[PDB]
Amino acid sequence: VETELGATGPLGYWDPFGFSVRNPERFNRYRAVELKHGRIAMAATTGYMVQSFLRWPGYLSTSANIKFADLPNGIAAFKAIPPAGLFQILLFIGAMEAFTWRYYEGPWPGKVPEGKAPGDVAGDLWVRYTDPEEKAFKLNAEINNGRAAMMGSLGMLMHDHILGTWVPPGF
Amino acid sequence: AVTDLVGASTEVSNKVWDPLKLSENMDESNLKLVRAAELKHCRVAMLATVGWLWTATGTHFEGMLSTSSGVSFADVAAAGPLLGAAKVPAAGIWQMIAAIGALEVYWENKYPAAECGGDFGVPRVTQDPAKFKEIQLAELKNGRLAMIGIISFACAEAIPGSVPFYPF
Amino acid sequence: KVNGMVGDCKPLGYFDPLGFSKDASPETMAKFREAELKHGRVAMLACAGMITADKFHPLFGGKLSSNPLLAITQVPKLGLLQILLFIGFMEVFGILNSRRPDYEPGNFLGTSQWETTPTWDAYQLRELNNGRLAMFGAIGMLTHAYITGKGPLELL
Amino acid sequence: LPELSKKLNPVLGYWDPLNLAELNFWGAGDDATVGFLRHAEIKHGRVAMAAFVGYCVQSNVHFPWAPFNSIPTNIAPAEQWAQLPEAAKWQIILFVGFLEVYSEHSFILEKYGQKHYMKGGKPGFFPDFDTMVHPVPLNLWDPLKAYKGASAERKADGLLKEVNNGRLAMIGIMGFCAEARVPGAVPALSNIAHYAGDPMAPFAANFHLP
Amino acid sequence: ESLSDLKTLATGLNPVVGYWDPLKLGEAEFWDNTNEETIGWLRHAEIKHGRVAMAGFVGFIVQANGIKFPWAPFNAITSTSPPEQWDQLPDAAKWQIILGVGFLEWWSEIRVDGTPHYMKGGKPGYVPDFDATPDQLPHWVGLNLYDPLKWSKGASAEKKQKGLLTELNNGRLAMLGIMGFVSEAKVPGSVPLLKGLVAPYTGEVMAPFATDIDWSSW
Ligand code: CLA
Ligand code: CLA
Ligand code: CLA
Ligand SMILES: CCCCCC(=O)OC\C(C=C=C1C(C)(C)C[C@H](OC(C)=O)C[C@@]1(C)O)=C/C=C/C(C)=C/C=C/C=C(C)/C=C/C=C(\C)C(=O)C[C@@]12O[C@]1(C)C[C@@H](O)CC2(C)C
Ligand SMILES: CCCCCC(=O)OC\C(C=C=C1C(C)(C)C[C@H](OC(C)=O)C[C@@]1(C)O)=C/C=C/C(C)=C/C=C/C=C(C)/C=C/C=C(\C)C(=O)C[C@@]12O[C@]1(C)C[C@@H](O)CC2(C)C
Ligand SMILES: CC(=O)O[C@H]1CC(C)(C)C(=C=C/C(C)=C/C=C/C(C)=C/C=C/C=C(C)/C=C/C=C(\C)C(=O)C[C@@]23O[C@]2(C)C[C@@H](O)CC3(C)C)[C@](C)(O)C1
Ligand code: KC2
Ligand code: KC2
Repeated sequence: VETELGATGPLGYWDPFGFSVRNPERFNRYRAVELKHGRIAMAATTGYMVQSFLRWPGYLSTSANIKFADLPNGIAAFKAIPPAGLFQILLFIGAMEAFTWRYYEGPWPGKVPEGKAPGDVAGDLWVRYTDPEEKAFKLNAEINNGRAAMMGSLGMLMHDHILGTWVPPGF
Repeated sequence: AVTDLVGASTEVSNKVWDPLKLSENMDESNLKLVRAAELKHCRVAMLATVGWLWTATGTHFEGMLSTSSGVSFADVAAAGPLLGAAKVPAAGIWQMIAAIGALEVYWENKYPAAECGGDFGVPRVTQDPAKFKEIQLAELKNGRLAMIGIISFACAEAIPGSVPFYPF
Repeated sequence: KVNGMVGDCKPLGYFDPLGFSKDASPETMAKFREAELKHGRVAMLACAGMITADKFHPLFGGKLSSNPLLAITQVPKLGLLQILLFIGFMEVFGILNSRRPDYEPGNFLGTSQWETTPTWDAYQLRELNNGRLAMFGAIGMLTHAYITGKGPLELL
Repeated sequence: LPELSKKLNPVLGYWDPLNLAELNFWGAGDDATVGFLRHAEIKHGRVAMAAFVGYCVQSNVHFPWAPFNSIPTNIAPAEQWAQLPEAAKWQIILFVGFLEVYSEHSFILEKYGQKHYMKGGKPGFFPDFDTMVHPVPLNLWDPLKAYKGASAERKADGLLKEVNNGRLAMIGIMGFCAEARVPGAVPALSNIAHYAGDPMAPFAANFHLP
Repeated sequence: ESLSDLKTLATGLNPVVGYWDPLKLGEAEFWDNTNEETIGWLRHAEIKHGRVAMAGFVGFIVQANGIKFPWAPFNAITSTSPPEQWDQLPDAAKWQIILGVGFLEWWSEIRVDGTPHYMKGGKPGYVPDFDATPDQLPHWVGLNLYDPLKWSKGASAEKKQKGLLTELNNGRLAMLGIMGFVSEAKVPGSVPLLKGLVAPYTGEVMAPFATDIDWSSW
């Protein structure tokens, strides 16, 4: 599994604990888990940075008298969302993952959907890169940006739970 | 060769709409050129409609657009979508035009409009050319509606009473 | 270069929609090229003239900057007649060039006798593109001077 | 519906003033147009037959338990709905909402051999309930497993009798419900009920839609 | 086709009249086309005017009788002279009426199911079927504009042409009637037997929204 995607940077194939050398047949599940984590992390990092200088106009509920511009930046912004809005967000995520972008087949654990690639959701109406060098570069860029976004989103979460902002002190 | 294109719309019964016969005697390397001009107008009009809606709803950025001479993003947004176009400093307009022109020069030297009829080689969301022709027709119809809409917005903001169903 | 004529720039190629040059005699092409080149030269002169006369007008003193007012506030009738006489002399020479049996259209230098390279075509294209730009600029400058009453280096 | 309404009624039968049998109904088809109408024929019958019988018990006696009790009985039961708590109104609708969602599941309907009604299945056929995430003792139709041993002649007679008693009760309850507000509507009754609030407004006594 | 124009009219009022046009709009060419295209256009124009006139006459009778939609925005205006009811309508209501009519006739011009246009050989005054081509409309709507409940559907062609002649005659009479009512609203004394009815009215009937130009100087 040393020649697969993600083993491109200065470290080559970097598996210290050896998850995929102990179980080489478990690489596809780990790749799907990493790809979902990376995509959620890119969305989270972009939301963290963009909510600081961009805010929607108008109200959020028009019943709890809560504005888009009144939610501060972060965890407290998710606090001030009304319970119906939280229910709708969870319904959107559940419908988005259980049926539309389905990362897992199988009864309980979820292997990989058929003979597709790990993280090969959406389908049909999605850009399919030909020219395998370009496809390999695009996929490796996706994976590496996902990993960097995981670390960044974790750091901003660590900052937000001990401050009022995700910006570290001194910045 | 104008009968091929993509632009045959079912709203005019799936035939070419040229009442003035502007494409009767135009030849290739000009038909592709006018298609590229139409496509660029489509894309700029869609982006313009979205930006106009964002400014009219009020959204704007947070900060100071040019700290030397005042002018915040709230100051630009509060003047309106049309009257808040001269509130931007001239250096910002020239920098925006310079970046857009650099992109224009790069894409024109890479994909000439006379040879490539509006195709700059952006990925592509589908194979199966029938579906791709349907998506091309959707892009053309959306861009034409946006072409009408942005000029409608500019007319309704400048001349009141025109465009009766204009929000804001 | 198509049909023996320079032009055909990068941003848009052989620019003939509406079919003005489809199935047309070379005499019509010579007339069209003469019209385009003479328009371009007159418009380059016009644009440079309004730009210079907005801020640098020492020939008569205080002489305004709104370009339609410039031709009427002074420039006595003898001066306008002398300008018209000069232009008529050059147009008579243009007609005499057009009657010659070596008539490259916008050519008073008669460059068919000398050897030419593609650099000559490039310089001809430079003249043509600058001419077209000054065509649009001169129409715009006159329109601004009518609408507002200020010159090109004014209004800013 | 087909021309077999002669079995349900001679003299009349496929009366059909507004044609409604070929309007193509979301582009589905003519058979699917028939299948949707026949289900809404008897689903409206089953509600109205239970509601009219439901009326004749509510107006005299109430269940002695607690929550839907001790409210006045000498009033319109349409008004007695408005006296219910908000949680009672939501739970009543959502309980029916489960029954609607459960009965329309085509994978449940194909367990017993039938199909969704306008894809070719029978118009009215509630599932025998034995596929839920957790088991229950009693199902909905024939709970005691009593009358499913009857022959098809009693089912065919019962299905036609369900329709004919359905049409009779839809006139029965709605004409009765039109007597509560706008009094004097039915000059045969004209001696029951009051209250001018909308019966077609379950939450009017609690909140407002805007 | 200046011959079928006479065959239509031999059944119009017997041979008592026939091809009657004093200024002869037939045998014309119009906007760079053939006589057949002009004939089809004129027939469609007559049919559309007749349909609009019968609908307007019925609407005038209903509105001046007093029958009015209770609902909400139509309860606000309290007049009688149908024209004044249109004048005191909101601008958005009039614009939505105009644009809905415009959409309906935009669909009427579109021929994606029936092969000929009404100028290229199709039947004049033929609104195309909505559900005939279900993949070439923006979103599905049932209840087609002509015959929403398919009441005619299967009928004899003789009944169809008889209904077309009846529609044409009734349309012409309704054109005369609604112009009589409008001229009653504008010119008193005109159109006898109707003087005791209708209200005096000003504001250039053949103009929506704003007013105050009129044919005051006749
Ligand atoms: C930038 C504007 C622009 C341009 C360059 C084109 C170009 C084209 N269109 Mg097109 N179109 C546009 C806008 C434009 N369109 C808009 C806004 C609509 C919606 C109404 C359409 C709807 C449309 C249809 C339905 C069809 C085309 C088709 C075509 C192609 C062939 C027709 C042709 O050569 O004549 C156009 C060439 C021009 C040079 C036009 C330039 C614009 C003129 C000179 C100015 C008009 C001013 C205007 C009347 C003022 C009011 C407009 C506005 C303010 C409301 C061609 C590539 C046909 C096609 O591709 O079929 C294969 C076809 O069937 N177009
Ligand atoms: C440095 C800046 C720069 C440069 C070099 C280019 C270069 C180009 N653009 Mg472009 N563009 C830019 C900025 C730039 N753009 C910006 C900021 C916008 C707005 C978002 C656009 C919007 C735009 C569109 C919509 C189109 C181009 C097109 C083109 C190509 C041909 C241009 C042409 O023939 O001249 C321009 C020639 C003219 C005759 C001018 C048009 C005159 C129209 C009729 C009136 C419009 C008003 C006028 C432009 C504004 C002047 C001020 C006004 C008060 C009078 C070329 C590749 C065209 C193209 O690729 O088609 C093949 C095309 O369709 N551009
Ligand atoms: C009236 C001035 C004029 C004249 C006579 C010509 C003549 C010519 N040009 Mg040319 N051109 C002009 C202005 C002119 N151009 C301008 C201003 C530009 C810049 C946009 C160009 C850009 C240009 C290119 C890029 C190319 C040509 C080419 C040609 C040649 C072949 C095309 C043809 O048959 O055109 C005949 C032209 C006419 C008969 C003139 C028509 C005048 C109409 C009636 C004007 C209508 C109004 C107009 C659309 C907008 C003006 C109003 C505006 C200010 C608001 C021909 C010699 C081609 C060439 O050299 O091939 C080798 C070529 O590739 N031209
Ligand atoms: C229609 C919905 C489409 C959704 C998908 C989408 O939109 O994707 C768009 C997309 C590409 C794409 C496309 C496809 C996806 C291929 C297909 C699409 O076409 C379709 C529909 O098929 C279009 C196309 C071509 O565009 C790519 C999006 C990529 C995205 C959004 C990538 C975020 C990285 C963030 C990082 C690396 C953060 C690092 C954070 C780091 C490194 C930190 O440490 C943070 C830091 O804070 C810390 C902790 C402390 C601070 O002091 C300092 C900083 C601030 C540094
Ligand atoms: C019957 C209902 C009619 C409703 C009206 C209507 O229709 O409004 C129309 C209207 C305005 C209007 C009106 C009138 C038309 C004038 C009519 C009314 O006047 C009266 C009285 O009648 C008033 C008004 C205001 O209503 C305006 C319409 C505006 C419109 C139609 C705007 C489209 C944006 C598309 C975008 C931005 C696409 C982005 C797409 C993007 C950015 C991408 O694909 C990115 C991409 O990475 C992807 C994801 C994959 C990559 O591989 C490829 C790339 C890189 C490209
Ligand atoms: C003062 C007074 O009067 O006291 C009155 C008050 C009041 C309330 C009037 C009374 C009552 C009771 C009444 C009248 C109860 C009536 C209830 C009723 C009649 C409720 C209809 C629901 C209709 C629905 C859900 C339609 C869906 C329709 C849909 C979803 C569609 O249109 C879809 C569509 O697919 C079709 C079907 C055809 C397709 O080709 C095309 C399209 C996509 C368009 C009383 C008791 O008499 C007393
Ligand atoms: C409150 C609700 C309600 C009322 C008031 C009501 C009244 C009558 C009357 C009296 C007029 C008759 C005569 C009658 C007759 C039949 N009913 Mg009713 N019925 C109600 C509800 C249901 C449900 C939910 C189902 C059902 C059925 C059948 C079958 C066929 C069974 C069989 O063929 O297996 C027959 C013959 C089942 C079904 O049709 O499935 C095929 C089914 O699931 N019924 N039903
Ligand atoms: C304001 C609306 C309006 C009115 C008041 C009105 C009155 C009458 C009268 C009574 C005076 C008759 C007797 C009559 C008869 C027919 N009408 Mg009219 N009609 C109106 C609207 C339409 C539309 C929209 C269409 C239409 C048609 C037909 C056809 C052809 C059927 C066929 O050929 O199958 C026949 C026979 C269709 C059409 O002409 O198709 C070629 C069609 O599209 N009608 N119509």
